[PDB]
Amino acid sequence: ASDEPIAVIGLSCRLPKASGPQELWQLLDDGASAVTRVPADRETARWGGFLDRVDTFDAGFFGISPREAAAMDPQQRLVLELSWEALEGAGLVPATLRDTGLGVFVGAARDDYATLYRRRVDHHAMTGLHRSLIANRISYALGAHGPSMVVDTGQSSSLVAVHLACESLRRGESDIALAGGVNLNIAAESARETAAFGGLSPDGQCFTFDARANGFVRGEGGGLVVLKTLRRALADGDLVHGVILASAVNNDGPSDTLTTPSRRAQESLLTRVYRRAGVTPTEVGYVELHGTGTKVGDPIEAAALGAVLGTGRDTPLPVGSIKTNIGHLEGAAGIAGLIKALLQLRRRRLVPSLNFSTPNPDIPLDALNLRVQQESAPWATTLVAGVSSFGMGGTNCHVVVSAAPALLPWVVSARSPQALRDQAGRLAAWADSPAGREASPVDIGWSLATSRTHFEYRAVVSGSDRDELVASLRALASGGRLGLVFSGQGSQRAGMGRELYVAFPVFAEAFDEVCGVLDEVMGALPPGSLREVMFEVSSDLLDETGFTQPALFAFEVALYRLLESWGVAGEVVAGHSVGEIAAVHVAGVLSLADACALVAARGRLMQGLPSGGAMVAVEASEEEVTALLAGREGEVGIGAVNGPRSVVVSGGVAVVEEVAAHFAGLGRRARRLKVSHAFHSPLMDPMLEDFGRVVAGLSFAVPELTVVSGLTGAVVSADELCSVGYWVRHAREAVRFADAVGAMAGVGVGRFVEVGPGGVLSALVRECLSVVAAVRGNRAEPVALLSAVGELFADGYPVDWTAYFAGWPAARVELPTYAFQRSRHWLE
Amino acid sequence: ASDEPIAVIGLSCRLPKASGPQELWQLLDDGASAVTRVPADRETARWGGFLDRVDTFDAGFFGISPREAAAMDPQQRLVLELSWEALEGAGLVPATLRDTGLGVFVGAARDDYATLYRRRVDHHAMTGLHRSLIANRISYALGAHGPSMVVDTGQSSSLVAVHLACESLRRGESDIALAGGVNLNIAAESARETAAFGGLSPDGQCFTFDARANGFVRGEGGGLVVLKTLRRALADGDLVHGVILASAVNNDGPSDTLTTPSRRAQESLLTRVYRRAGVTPTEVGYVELHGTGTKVGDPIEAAALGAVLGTGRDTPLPVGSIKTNIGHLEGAAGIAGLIKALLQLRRRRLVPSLNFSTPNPDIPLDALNLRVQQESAPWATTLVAGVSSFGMGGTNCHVVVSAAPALLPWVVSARSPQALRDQAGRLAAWADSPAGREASPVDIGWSLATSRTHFEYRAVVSGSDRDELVASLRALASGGRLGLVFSGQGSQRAGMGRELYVAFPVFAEAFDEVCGVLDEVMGALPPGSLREVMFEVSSDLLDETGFTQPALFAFEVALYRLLESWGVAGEVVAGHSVGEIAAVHVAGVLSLADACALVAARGRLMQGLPSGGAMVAVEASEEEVTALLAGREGEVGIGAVNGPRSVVVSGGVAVVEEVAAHFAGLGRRARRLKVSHAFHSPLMDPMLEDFGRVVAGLSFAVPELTVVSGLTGAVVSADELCSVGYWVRHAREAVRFADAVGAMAGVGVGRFVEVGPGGVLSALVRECLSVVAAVRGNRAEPVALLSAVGELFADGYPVDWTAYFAGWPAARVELPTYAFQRSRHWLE
Repeated sequence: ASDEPIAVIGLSCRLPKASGPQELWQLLDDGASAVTRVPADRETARWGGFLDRVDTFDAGFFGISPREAAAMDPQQRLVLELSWEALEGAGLVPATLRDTGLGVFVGAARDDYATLYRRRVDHHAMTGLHRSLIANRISYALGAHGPSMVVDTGQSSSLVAVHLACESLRRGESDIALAGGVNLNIAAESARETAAFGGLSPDGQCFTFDARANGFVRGEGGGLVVLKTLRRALADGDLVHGVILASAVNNDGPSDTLTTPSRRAQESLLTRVYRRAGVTPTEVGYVELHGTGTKVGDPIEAAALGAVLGTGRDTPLPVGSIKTNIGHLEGAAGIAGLIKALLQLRRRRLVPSLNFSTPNPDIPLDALNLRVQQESAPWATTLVAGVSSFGMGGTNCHVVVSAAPALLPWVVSARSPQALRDQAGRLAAWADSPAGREASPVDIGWSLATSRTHFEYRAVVSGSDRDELVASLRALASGGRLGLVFSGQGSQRAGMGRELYVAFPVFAEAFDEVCGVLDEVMGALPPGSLREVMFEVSSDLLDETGFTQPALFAFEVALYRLLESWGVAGEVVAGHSVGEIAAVHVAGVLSLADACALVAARGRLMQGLPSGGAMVAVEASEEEVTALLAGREGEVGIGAVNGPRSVVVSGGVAVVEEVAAHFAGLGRRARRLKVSHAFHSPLMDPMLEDFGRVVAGLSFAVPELTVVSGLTGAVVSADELCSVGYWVRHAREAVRFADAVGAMAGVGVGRFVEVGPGGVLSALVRECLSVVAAVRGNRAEPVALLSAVGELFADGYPVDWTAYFAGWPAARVELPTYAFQRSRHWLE
Repeated sequence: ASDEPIAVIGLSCRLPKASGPQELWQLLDDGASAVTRVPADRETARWGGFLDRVDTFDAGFFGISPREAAAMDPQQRLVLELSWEALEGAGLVPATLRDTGLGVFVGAARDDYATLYRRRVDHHAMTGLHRSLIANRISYALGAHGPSMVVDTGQSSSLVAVHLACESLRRGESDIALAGGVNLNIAAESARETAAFGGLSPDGQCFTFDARANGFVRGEGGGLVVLKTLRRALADGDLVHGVILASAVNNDGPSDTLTTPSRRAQESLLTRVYRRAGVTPTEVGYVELHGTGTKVGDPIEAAALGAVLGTGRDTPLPVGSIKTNIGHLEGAAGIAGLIKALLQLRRRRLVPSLNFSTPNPDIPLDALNLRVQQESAPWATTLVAGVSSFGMGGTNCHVVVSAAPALLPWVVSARSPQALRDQAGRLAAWADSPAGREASPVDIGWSLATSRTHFEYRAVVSGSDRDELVASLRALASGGRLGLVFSGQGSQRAGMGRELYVAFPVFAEAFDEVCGVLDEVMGALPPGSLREVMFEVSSDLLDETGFTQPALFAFEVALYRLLESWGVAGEVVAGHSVGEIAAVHVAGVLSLADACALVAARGRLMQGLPSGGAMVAVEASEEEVTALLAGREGEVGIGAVNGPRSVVVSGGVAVVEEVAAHFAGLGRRARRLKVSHAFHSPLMDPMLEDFGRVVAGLSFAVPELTVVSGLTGAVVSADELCSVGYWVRHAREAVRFADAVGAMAGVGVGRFVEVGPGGVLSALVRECLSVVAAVRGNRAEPVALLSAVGELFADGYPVDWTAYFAGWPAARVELPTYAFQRSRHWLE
């Protein structure tokens, strides 16, 4: 190939009875005609290919007032919609193209709306009726800096637009390009001008190469193609719908009449563009004709293909013309013909050219070695197609296109609750649709995660198969700094992490590393596999603190590593009791070794204390509980200040029963806690000095995150945090959690996540004040976690869904485009 | 320079009070404003730059009916006129561009005429009101095959058109390009649309960079530039008006408003285009601004030039804006700005930007290092200029242009007598105009000869200086096969060829070669310099036949060589008597040597016969003169049958006097001839056998032309012509000239030229039947010859005027363009 071959990496279209590429394929393949009588709500030649309507547009989506929309050429409105759908089809998040060198090249040859406006003024009319802004408005909305132009070569406009885009890319003038065109038939005045010229079929059909050939039927619509160099496309890993090998445009020069096509100039166009691509008559599998069904122009076009691609070829060359389905879109005829060729190439199947029974007797199909495609066959030999588009004033263009070289979240977003619903519904319908079933739920989720703008109204549906996800969608259609609070003793439960281990590799890997180290530590000095204890439902070994502490630590670090791989990075950490060890380790204060030595030792040295220890949860202020226990310091103290009217009293089972009795006796909530010992009381004084010696043998570094102390109730700095005195005091004195929450809020935490099992700490954070428990109870752990990271994402946290799918080998696949909230905008 | 630098090899423009490049220079240099109130014959913002009119066009010139012209956008009409004037300005004969790859690229952003037509239908409206044909109609009229497109980028359209043309040329897509644009303000409806947007100055002036800046005043017009690669231009030897080093177009991307310009995107456009050209802030001598005189847009444009070309520069950068003279041409603003820059570059002088007194207080001219040109200075240091053009919808374009690296005939032609007059007058006025006086009469003639279509109504004016030629013009404003007949004895006159020898080198050179050989031949066997005898007025030596024959031969061959160098190539030749020797020699039958031996011998061998010989011209039929002389064969015969009632009787002076007496006695014309002897009579029998021996020693080849015999009266073939018998018989028997003329006509001669002095033979050709005597009498030989080759050219002979000027070192120079016969064409 002479010059950089160019990649079609996406496309959009509104055409008669074909609102998008999928519908277009349906129509062509079914051999269906979208030509109808003029709809009654249009004005009046009594036949045409019309859009279901041209009056509706989501002005708000594109930051346009209802008055500006009303003054705006529906062509300008449609090409905005097509621009957005072209980029989404290609998988490019349009915000990533802001301030880049994206080119916009549009064929537009008709200003009907300007005709209506002027046959009957505010500041809006200038921009709304000026043709230049069919391209310029796309460029302004995407903030693109590439060249932005409208080209008028009559009925060849939209393919010349593609050419200028290919050349722009080849020269490095633009790095990506939107190219195509638009033609909306909305004024009678333009219908009468083409009628009086004599060119319209009285039957309202393009009898392309058929002998009934007597003129064209009008059509309306628009198309765009997303263009990158083939090089840049492959490199960036883009879906390649086909590749433009060569484009050319010439003019008839000295035609018989100004408006007669010249066989000579067509041959010259064809000889050049194919030679430039290096494609012999035999390598071309199909040609998408101009084929308007005119008496003069059909034979001349047949002739020209017969001279250049007829001679030098065994089999006849299949030809056809989308004008037989949707009519002559004029300015946007060429991009119509190209988008068909592209669908044929991706599907690897041909489709009928309608209105063909008896060949034109001025077109020897046998001699010229052309047969008209009349059947929806498959396409034999890669595959290569030519597209022709000719303007009445002589300027001809041809393009040569080749074929290309456990629990899942689906994320959906929109600019509006009503859009989010419509968005959710459109994905559900498509997921169940055949075309949606040629894509895996894995590929779909990854594509939703990486290839779609995250608009300000967002939902995550979860599910294990297509049916569960679709059902979740149908149901849907009906910040600050991120703070982590690490769960302590009480938050533990039999099974802890089994469901997460089977589900997420990243949890499993880290849970192995943490258990491997702990099995060695506890194997040496036991209170030998921590994993078996944790994952077994038939075991109460966890309620014993020499297992409880290491278990909470193992679950919490594995969980934190899973959250971290999802881009849920804590900026501030705190922990209730043993919670603090996980918090401190993931803040990088202790190596895994030292962390495991520390938590195991703590667990064991406390385990080997006698019974006679108890704790009770009490609905009472710190001030009340100080008054009640003052003088009993040696037997009992405050174990935790968890809320402003929530403290845990800890010590002698005797004196703890008494305190439970008192507060119950005052008609207050008093819940006896299931613990082996009186944690954070004088009963811990025996193991302290032994604990001090273990922490003395550990290396404490400065943390990578802000740590808030459960001892201090405040941001704790490294000099204090990296001392032996701190950790012994931590083991002994009251967990000032409620104060820790205030200190976190004080420092700018706006979102709180409980890292650990259940929601004990999440409740206490609610009491003190966006709070989410990473793994709430009475549901599968994967469910309750995805649910939790789902709220974070909806609340506005930038969860990295891309990195949820590094596990699977997920591939980008095409999706439904944005569900525009269209409303009527028009003159009066 | 990065890519092929591009040569501006010509240009045209209609602008307010500037009907062409010369008038435009007048206006800018005089610091004059063409802004006026809306002319009364237009409709209604009450201010603008308007053309004297938009309603007049030479439809016939371009093969368009008055009804098609009436349906045609004046924009389509004006760009046709500009296309033709652009090519003529460049010196290209438009017929030479037929079937070539000439590109047409036009900025057009307004369809006013389509607005008028539709606010009030035949087949003509479609093509007449469709914008595409602003370009396509140029392509159809010139029969060009290059890409042909209209581009709409709003107020940057016409400069983007230039860009796309430069890129087209660089890629080899086109080999020459017409680029520019057009904007005609003819509907009130478009005036109201821009008015309501708020952008128009209430004073009707662009106060460009001045503090009165309050909006733009509208303008109308069009411009084109002729573009070749610099390589191809120099090679083909084309007038180079300037060279585009680099062009660029980008878009604002995310501007404040859709219609706010971005300083950023302007800087990026400027940094790129100059870097691509390699031109530092200091090498740019002048910048032609967009400079619309808007409050928002002036500072932003100033700013952008100050960042890229301000910093890195000693002297302030001169800026200006043609919008201060003619208003904002919008679509055609850019080609207006470029054509100014080009004139500044060729003239090597700057011109004022009008409407500047007090700098805008948002434009620090000192800081940005920009001064506004307010004076018509000269341009110091080659010279390099930038042009900016910005569209309201963001698409900006900039172009970097550098300065370039005795008797005469003036030929004039037109499609009409009335055009030929108008054409002749326009060249006269221009010849006397200062601009015409910077070109020599030599350069002018050569340019008229080589750089202008030869239309079907043609005149040649002759003269020795500018005054004589201009006078000839003012006076003007108030075929078949070509046959040559070579003069014989009688046609000779004292001075023969002196006037032609001094005038035309090609005559002189050949007359030397022929005289050199003859001086040797006659020097040996004299009857010694033939030139002295011929050129002397005080000599009757020529009336003696040993000089008469060689003299006629010398003059005739020199003359034939002069005619031949002018592309006046005989296809058929005949000669009266000695005439035949010249005819036969130039037909290549005899070498110069053998021809000179033959004619000298003939002259001498006849000279040495006695007196007693006479000839008389007689008004009588051959039949009458046969009856009168029958029986007197030995004393007298017919010397010539010259017409049907014109014979020459030859023999004894006695019997010749008798015959003169008889016919005079019958009241008939009888003119006694001045000859030494009775040529073509029995008195020649003595020298015959001696003549036969001379011709026997000569080499006769087959002729390169058809020869018709004065002996035979018929086409003579080589076997007869290349025999000794023929030439002796030729010396003896009657010159059957009248029959020779019939045989020439019979074989398809439609134009007859007497090669020799006077018009004796031309009269006899008139008698027998387009007849012209190459050198008629009683006038300077150069005059009577140029006069003669003038008629041939006017009658339709393809005289090679180019080859009249090989003598001088003539250079192509710019000329007035075609004097269009404009008439009113409009709707009702």
